[PDB]
Amino acid sequence: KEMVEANLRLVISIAKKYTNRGLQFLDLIQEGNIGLMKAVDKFEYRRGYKFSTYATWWIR
DNA sequence: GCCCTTAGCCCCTTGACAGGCGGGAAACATCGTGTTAACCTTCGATTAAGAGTCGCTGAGTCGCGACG
Repeated sequence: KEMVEANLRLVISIAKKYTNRGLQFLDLIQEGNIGLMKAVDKFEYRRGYKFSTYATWWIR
């Protein structure tokens, strides 16, 4: 939950390019939150430990 | 004029298909999942150039009195 709340701003930033695609902005954010929470379930110490890229891929 | 004999129509029995809904068996196009990890961790409209009224809130002005 801490990692999600400390990254939700990421989802907010990614949900700006999909605006006006059949879903509201907050709806898109709270839908991408599902993928974000699904990303933390599979997040190990692999190469490139930056969670930015992984989070943006899963929100997309 | 009535009875007998024979012909035509109606009805019954079988049947050789024809294919025809439909489940099965199969070959093939969906629909919900995952999974990848090289860089940005606040996006954006939209009234607001007429008009009669409902529902709430928060400032400045006064009484009643006590303690010197």
